[PDB]
Amino acid sequence: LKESYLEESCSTITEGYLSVLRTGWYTNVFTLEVGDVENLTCADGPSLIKTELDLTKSALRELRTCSFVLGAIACGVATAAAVTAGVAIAKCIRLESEVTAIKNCLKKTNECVSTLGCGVRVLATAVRELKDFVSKNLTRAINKNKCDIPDLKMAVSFSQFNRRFLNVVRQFSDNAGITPAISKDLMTDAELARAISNMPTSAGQIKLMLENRCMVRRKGFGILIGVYGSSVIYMVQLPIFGVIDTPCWIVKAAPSCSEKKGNYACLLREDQGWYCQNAGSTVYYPCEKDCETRGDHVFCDTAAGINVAEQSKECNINISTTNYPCKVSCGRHPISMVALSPLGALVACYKGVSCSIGSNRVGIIKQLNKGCSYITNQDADTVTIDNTVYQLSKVEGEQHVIKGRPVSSSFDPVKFPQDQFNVALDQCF
Amino acid sequence: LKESYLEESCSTITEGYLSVLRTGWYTNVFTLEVGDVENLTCADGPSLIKTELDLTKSALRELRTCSFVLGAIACGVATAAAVTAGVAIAKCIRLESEVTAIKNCLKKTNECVSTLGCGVRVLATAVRELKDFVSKNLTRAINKNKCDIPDLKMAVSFSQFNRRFLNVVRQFSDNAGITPAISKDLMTDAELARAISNMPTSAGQIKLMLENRCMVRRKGFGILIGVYGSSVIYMVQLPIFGVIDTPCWIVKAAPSCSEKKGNYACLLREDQGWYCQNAGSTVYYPCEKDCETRGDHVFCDTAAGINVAEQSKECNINISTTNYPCKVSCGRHPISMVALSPLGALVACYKGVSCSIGSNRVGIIKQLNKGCSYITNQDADTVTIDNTVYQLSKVEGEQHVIKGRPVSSSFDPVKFPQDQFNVALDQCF
Amino acid sequence: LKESYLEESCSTITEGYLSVLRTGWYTNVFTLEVGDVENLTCADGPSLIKTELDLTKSALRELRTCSFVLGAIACGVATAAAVTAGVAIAKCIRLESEVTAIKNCLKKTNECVSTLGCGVRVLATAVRELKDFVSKNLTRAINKNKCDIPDLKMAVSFSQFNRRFLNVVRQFSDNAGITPAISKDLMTDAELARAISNMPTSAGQIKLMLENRCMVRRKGFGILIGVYGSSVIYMVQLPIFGVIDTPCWIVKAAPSCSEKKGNYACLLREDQGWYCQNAGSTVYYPCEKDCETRGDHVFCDTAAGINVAEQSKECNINISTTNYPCKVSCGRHPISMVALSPLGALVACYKGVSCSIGSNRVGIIKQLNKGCSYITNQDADTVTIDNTVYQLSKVEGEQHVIKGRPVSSSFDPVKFPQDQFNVALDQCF
Amino acid sequence: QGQLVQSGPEVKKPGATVKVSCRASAYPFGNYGITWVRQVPGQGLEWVGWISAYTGHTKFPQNFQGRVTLTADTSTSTGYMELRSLTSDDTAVYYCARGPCCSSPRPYDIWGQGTMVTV
Amino acid sequence: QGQLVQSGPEVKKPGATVKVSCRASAYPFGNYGITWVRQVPGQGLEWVGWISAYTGHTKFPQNFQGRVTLTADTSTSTGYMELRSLTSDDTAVYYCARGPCCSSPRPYDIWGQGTMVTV
Amino acid sequence: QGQLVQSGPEVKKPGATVKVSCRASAYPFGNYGITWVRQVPGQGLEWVGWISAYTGHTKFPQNFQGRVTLTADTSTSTGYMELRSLTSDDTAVYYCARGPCCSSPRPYDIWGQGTMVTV
Amino acid sequence: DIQMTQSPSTLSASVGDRVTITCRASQSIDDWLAWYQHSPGKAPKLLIYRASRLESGVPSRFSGSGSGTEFTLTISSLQPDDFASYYCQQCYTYSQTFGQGTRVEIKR
Amino acid sequence: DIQMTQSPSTLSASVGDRVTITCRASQSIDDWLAWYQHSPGKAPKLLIYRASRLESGVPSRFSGSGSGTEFTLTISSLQPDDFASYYCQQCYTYSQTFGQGTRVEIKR
Amino acid sequence: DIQMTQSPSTLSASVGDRVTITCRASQSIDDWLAWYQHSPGKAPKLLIYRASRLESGVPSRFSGSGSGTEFTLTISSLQPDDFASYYCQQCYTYSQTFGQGTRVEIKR
Ligand SMILES: *[C@@H]1O[C@H](CO)[C@@H](O[C@@H]2O[C@H](CO)[C@@H](O)[C@H](O)[C@H]2NC(C)=O)[C@H](O)[C@H]1NC(C)=O
Ligand SMILES: *[C@@H]1O[C@H](CO)[C@@H](O[C@@H]2O[C@H](CO)[C@@H](O)[C@H](O)[C@H]2NC(C)=O)[C@H](O)[C@H]1NC(C)=O
Repeated sequence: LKESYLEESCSTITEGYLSVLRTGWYTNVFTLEVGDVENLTCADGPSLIKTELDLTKSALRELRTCSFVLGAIACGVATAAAVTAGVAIAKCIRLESEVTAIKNCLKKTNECVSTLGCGVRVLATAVRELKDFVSKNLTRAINKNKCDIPDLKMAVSFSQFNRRFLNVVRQFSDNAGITPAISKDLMTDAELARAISNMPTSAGQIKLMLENRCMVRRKGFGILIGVYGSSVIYMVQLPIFGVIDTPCWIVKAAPSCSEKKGNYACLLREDQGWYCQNAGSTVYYPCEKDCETRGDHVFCDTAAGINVAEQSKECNINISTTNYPCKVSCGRHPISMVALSPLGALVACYKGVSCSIGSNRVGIIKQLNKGCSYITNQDADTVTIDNTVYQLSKVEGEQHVIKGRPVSSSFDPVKFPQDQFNVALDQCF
Repeated sequence: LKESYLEESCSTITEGYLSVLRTGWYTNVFTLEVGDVENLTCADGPSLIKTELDLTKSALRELRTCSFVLGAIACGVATAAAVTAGVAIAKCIRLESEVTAIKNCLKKTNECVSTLGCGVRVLATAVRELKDFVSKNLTRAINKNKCDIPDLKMAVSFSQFNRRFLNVVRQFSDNAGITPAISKDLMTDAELARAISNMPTSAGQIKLMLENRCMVRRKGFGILIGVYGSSVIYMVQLPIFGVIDTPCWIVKAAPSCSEKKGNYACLLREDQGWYCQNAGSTVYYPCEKDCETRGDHVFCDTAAGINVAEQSKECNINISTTNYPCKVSCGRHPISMVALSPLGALVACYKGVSCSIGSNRVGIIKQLNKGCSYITNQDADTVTIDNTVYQLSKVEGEQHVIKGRPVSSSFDPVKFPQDQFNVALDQCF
Repeated sequence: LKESYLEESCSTITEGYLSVLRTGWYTNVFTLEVGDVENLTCADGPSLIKTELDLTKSALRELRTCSFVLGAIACGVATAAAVTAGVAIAKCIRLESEVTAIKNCLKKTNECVSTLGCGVRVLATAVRELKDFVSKNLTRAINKNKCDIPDLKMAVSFSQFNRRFLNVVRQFSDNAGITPAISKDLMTDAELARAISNMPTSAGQIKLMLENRCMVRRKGFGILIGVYGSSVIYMVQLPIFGVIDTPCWIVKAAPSCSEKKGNYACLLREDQGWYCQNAGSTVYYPCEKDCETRGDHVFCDTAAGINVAEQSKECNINISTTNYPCKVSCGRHPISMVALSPLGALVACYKGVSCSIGSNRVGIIKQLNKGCSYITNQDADTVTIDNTVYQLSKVEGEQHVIKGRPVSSSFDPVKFPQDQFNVALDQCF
Repeated sequence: QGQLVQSGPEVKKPGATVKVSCRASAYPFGNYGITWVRQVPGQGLEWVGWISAYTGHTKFPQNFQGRVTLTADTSTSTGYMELRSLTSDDTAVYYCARGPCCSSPRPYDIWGQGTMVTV
Repeated sequence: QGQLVQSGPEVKKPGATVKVSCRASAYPFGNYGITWVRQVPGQGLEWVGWISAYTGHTKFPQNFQGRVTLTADTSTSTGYMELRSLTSDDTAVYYCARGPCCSSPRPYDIWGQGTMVTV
Repeated sequence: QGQLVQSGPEVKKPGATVKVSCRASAYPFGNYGITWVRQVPGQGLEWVGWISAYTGHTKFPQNFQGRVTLTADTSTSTGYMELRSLTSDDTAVYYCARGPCCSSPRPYDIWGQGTMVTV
Repeated sequence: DIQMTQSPSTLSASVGDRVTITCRASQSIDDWLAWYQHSPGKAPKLLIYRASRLESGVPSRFSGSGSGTEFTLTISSLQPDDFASYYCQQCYTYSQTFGQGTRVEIKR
Repeated sequence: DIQMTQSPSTLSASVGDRVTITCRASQSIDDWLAWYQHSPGKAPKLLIYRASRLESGVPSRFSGSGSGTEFTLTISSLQPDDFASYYCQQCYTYSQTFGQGTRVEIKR
Repeated sequence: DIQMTQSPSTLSASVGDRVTITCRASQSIDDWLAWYQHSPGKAPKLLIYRASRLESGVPSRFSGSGSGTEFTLTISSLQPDDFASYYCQQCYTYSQTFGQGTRVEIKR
């Protein structure tokens, strides 16, 4: 990893991140067959089996009752698109002909591919353990509507098998039919690994995905289709990682407050976030929740990306002379803060606040001069601002300083800064 | 459903949505009577009954230890109001006199109405299954403090009945006494349907609510009152839907950019979100989480609404000539993006990006010209921007094009405002 | 509590809140020893024990597979710092030497202090119940790979002890190794109380924390270290409350609008949120989720604070004359809204809307005049805006009115044709 | 303690319609319901109907379904029972009692002095 | 109902390589897999291999591992089986059948007319 | 392996106060606690008290409650035990040992050479 | 609906005698049984609620017991004012069916 | 792999006779057994799936039963067109091992 | 507090003899028992922890067993250096009560 400190803009650029970009959705329909629980009745009063059975009928009955700022522009659009796309596909699946075809398709196997009337191919998986156990064991056990039988093993077995079903219904009921993530009850590790193996991607992408099975769950979601007879049908949208291992980098910045003629006008780059090259294009991810790190890998959702010109990288090289319009802000209000980076921290220190760096071994080592300072995780273990202590990262990597005169020194000629916000530098100039 | 594409503003208006507006809160107090578990002791070492019993005492002991950007202005205010109102009501309920009255009120029945000293009427419901079982069974079964009894059915029974209680305490403990939603353990489907049936609303509103029981849960929340003797007391705030089926519509927009002499004059309508007419007034919902769709119905919280003049609708008819201050945002920077609508998508395609539409059957059908383009879900199944593929909706409905000269073509060539924010249409021109 | 209504700026200041400030993190490593479950095999087909055992092996195998807007600048930075700091510490813990040392350290006791190679001291706690049970029971019971034994008590016991382990793995799997909160399974109430008692703080701070054991859970988080043989290792970061009971206050404001010649001179204080004095410095908390109330106590995370000069308090005393830059918004569009405060509510009622106050006992009491009005919770129980009813607080306290002139009236909307956001008063004038 | 005052005895001819009143006192009427019970001479206690003073919902037994109309005025705390298609065999004492607010059954803890209805 | 048409009988000399075709018709080829089964004269049914027409993945029994190469042309809905290192004892009828799409086994519901391969 | 060095033998008159030292070496003192155990001539081992060198918390048995004051100097890794109101019967060997850091008990794996205290 | 059968229909007793009245539910009603005292020409008076809880102002001589389907009202020492008809009522179902009543008469 | 053993290997029967064919799995395969009909010189035809579900267009005279390891194919009334070799197949493991087959011959 | 009783108090043995020492807890302490060796005029030395785990540097001739309340220290072959007093200690409760000790003396 390489972190470069930019004195010119009081910002840092960290390179070497790999890209794991979600390019599509793989629709998997699951049919959890509950069986003919409606005809089971308990006439011998309260009993252990009756308690689970009544809960089961209640759960089944209940389910019938449910069925100009880049970051501000994009935040939620990808999420809305994910749900909307799933809902669009769900409406196609809701056709009785498709449910009937899927049920027929799964009549002879536990897994089959069916082509919906809308032309989408979906992988269908059958869950039969509950239907078989009840019919081959519990149903027979309940003789002449008597449920208080002495065979406690039967009751314990029933409570064990229905655990998954009750959890699935609970999550959808509690989430009004749209869950925020794929729990183990919606898709087990075995089911997920099998589902991934059938994805239309290269062998390399599959391998990377198999190693990060847990990350796949967090970006997916489940949607309840409906209740058709004794079978509960729901759909799971799995993320398709069609682009993997592409150069990504992250830009972080802190306010470059420059005191000019009694004006601490500050310059703050708002172009912060993740940027990745893809097929020669630069994709920008402005929303916090759309990119997550796991080591050198950053998982970003392509549906959240906004294509930016390649020249946008020049803001990290010669922002003061580039013809590209870089996204920044020009406010006189001085702001002291710590911006923790992967390999260090930006420390904006100004007259009035006390700033120091320290280690567990020496305590306070030295006071920091006023202005923007970059502190490596090797020079100190912790940074202290007044009474606020910030813990430094222990990641290993290379640190470089790109010397330059701060643009903030000339960003505002003390000329009606107008506390401009989210504006181009030329406006402030 | 009717979707109208507005060439004048590169925006779409979708009409025909029905309104399900939360107008109030129905306070329901629940008394989960645990019973005199404190006097039960196990002196025969580790046993199955002891394990659940110790956990039960632990849970009870643990609970004793707990007791002018419109969207940026409004977001959370409704949520804060909901919690604050509940807390205000909770403080009234916390009086020992009210707890004593409620307990007395419920002495002779499982459900009664009590008027608090603060004058609010609250519906109280009693949960007695656990107290009965323990006293009439567990307590007795435990003979001379011996808990390792051979009657495994007793131990299994106890583990089954305490499941709800342990879940309730867990949710409040994990949520520090304020849960984000009403799980099945806080209020079962049977309890909710009964509670709804007593709500002070018209029969029509009740019917709509009974069909959407799952949506009612998602907007409510639970608050822990406290532990008074052997009974756990908590309160549940149910949403009162006093206004239903009123004309709602949603406005979506994309950056309208016109290019003259290589320069860019962009304009983006920020008046995006849900709008509903109510008693002739127009209510605007600026926050993403305050409105949720279910088919033709949009569930919005009236406490999140900001009343806007009826003239605000003119921004969808003649924004260029209307005297109404239609607030928009502008920027000499073009942003290419896809804005998915219920019946289509706005495709802003400018310089530097490749845009095409396609179907699952034909693949790429045709390239799109530069500018703002509206694509119906009938013309293509998918839209592709460079390498980014957007899945189109499969909702059925009517599409209309309202032709008009783009407002961005009516900018000022002599000088275009740069990176405008929280401004108005006139400020951009 | 003392709430002062400021007619000078249609805002309220509420004093008397106490401070519970998180100053650090206490690293707690837990070693959940699962035992040698890999060598257990069931050859007699499906059985109750096999079902839990296969689930256990599946869970263990699955775990192997996982391993200048002040508020917009700061929001999430504290959260990112907390995770990053934990990850920085986690990488240190991931060294095999530290895992070996911790395992050796815990060989002779259930709790020991170990110094990591990076020098950080961490408190390690051992969980042994599961390893004991299985080895001394399940393992033995399983004779010649036969698992369908008639001793149902064995099967029930196994299902009871593995409940915690399965929950821990489930939460990390569902959260991709980083949970948002500390459930009861990650750290029981007894374990937390013990951990808190060893924290390096004064006896007074410990006492306050012991009374609020439930609150500590919500600000902490858990991180999975990895799987080393038959022991699952994870780390929990507990919040260190090094500063307690320091004067805090909250500032709330509503749009101050003055209708001059039809034009509305609107003013909006953007300096809303929590402020606390600490060692003579003023700490500002701009993000909603960083401060939470419990009676008179407000829990704020010091890592989210931005130090502001003491003069910032002058914005609540003489904002019109003070030399301090009080950053506020100024536009032409009037926004009618209710801002609920702890001891009352600000009611901005302008032209075009009907506003009234009422009580639960008498209903509508009196109509409100146009402009910014402050309503005490004693004058009425409810406030109604058109059809929108806001429930008033029932908190007890003192109310004072500081008479003055709205800076909005000072603004001339006819001479102020500019919609501005967070532009202090310099731009407004 | 709350009290209930019923109307005086009434004698009516067969086929007429009679309206019986039930005035509640000393208790918060709007928090409960009113149940109607009659006693035919020589017969036991028979449930006539129930009305929620909070929601106004009504339920009736099969022999009184469609024949009885119940109203509850929360402003005056007075309930009225109107029995239609009177027969000679309907000559009985009709009692109003404080019933449950809601669907949960409860014992009747306040009783009216009773109204003798003669057909 | 779908149909499978196999190539005609083939006679080859020992050690040569043979390529057998299997054309699918009347069904959505891309939604299933193709399994190959052979019958040696006087012997039972023996599984030869399987190919997923959706993913292209292949699996083979130990006696055919490395010897057989399977391909599935989704554009023409035609499967081909190429058996290498033919021996005199490999003279048998080779049948192609509609196999499972994925890892879940299923019965074979469509069969080709069969191809007699003589070595 | 860590080592513990105790002070030399001390002879004191009845009723006086004695202060005993315990110097820790070769181990990270701040990560453990110090437990004090005495052996009266002809008697067994008796627990005297414990101090956490990490938190400074102390616990004492009822016969020593209020009589013993324990301090732990983390800078010099030296523990001190001060026993008040000495009696003739308190003449015994007092041993300091590396005790638990916290509330979880542990065996004592490092022992001092012992200090003979004569009253 | 649950039919409620009281037994006996009439019982003649002397002052101070121990009186026992039984009530049978056609199906289990747990403890949701109520007891009412109805003197001729007087309004009914509630005696016992939830099978065993004594009502406020009821003399302690009255006691209620039983659960499920069989319930019993016992008077420890019959007083002159206790000669009246007694009706049991199930408070388990919505219909709240009454018993046919038991008349307590003075023993000749 | 699971070995599949059919029994008997050959059965001579007359038209109208009740035919019984057994199939043994070396380990439990629940109900994942399939039955195929293979006439000489004709392609195999699927008869039964999941041990007991009759395939579309198969005459109702064919019925399948069994679970776990032992499965049985029963023909209620043998017709002239039923004289063929029959093979059972397990659909439980990936290898889908076939049985050695059972030849149904005309009884002399 | 848990009282710890050692038995026997004194044992006379010869070199090579198998020595057995018992320790009884007044209540269940699972496996939280420790054993210490205390030679006269020398500081105590830890021998066994968690009832059966041998401490580093302890000769393999020493072995510990038992669980719950009753625990036993066994020396497989007594050496001259093993003649000392032995004390058991429970590591289950905060008080860590010591046993009265067992003196191992040379058999005359
Ligand atoms: C819990 O206690 C109740 C009450 O004693 C038990 O229910 C009784 O069961 C017996 C024996 O079959 C019957 O004779 C009674 O009529 C029942 N009484 C009631 C009130 O229902 C119940 O069986 C006990 N449960 C357990 C698990 O022991
Ligand atoms: C449910 O019923 C099935 C079928 O009877 C049981 O399966 C058998 O288990 C036994 C005992 O180990 C074996 O001997 C058999 O071979 C199994 N038969 C079949 C058809 O699989 C099963 O154990 C029962 N289980 C439950 C949970 O009730």
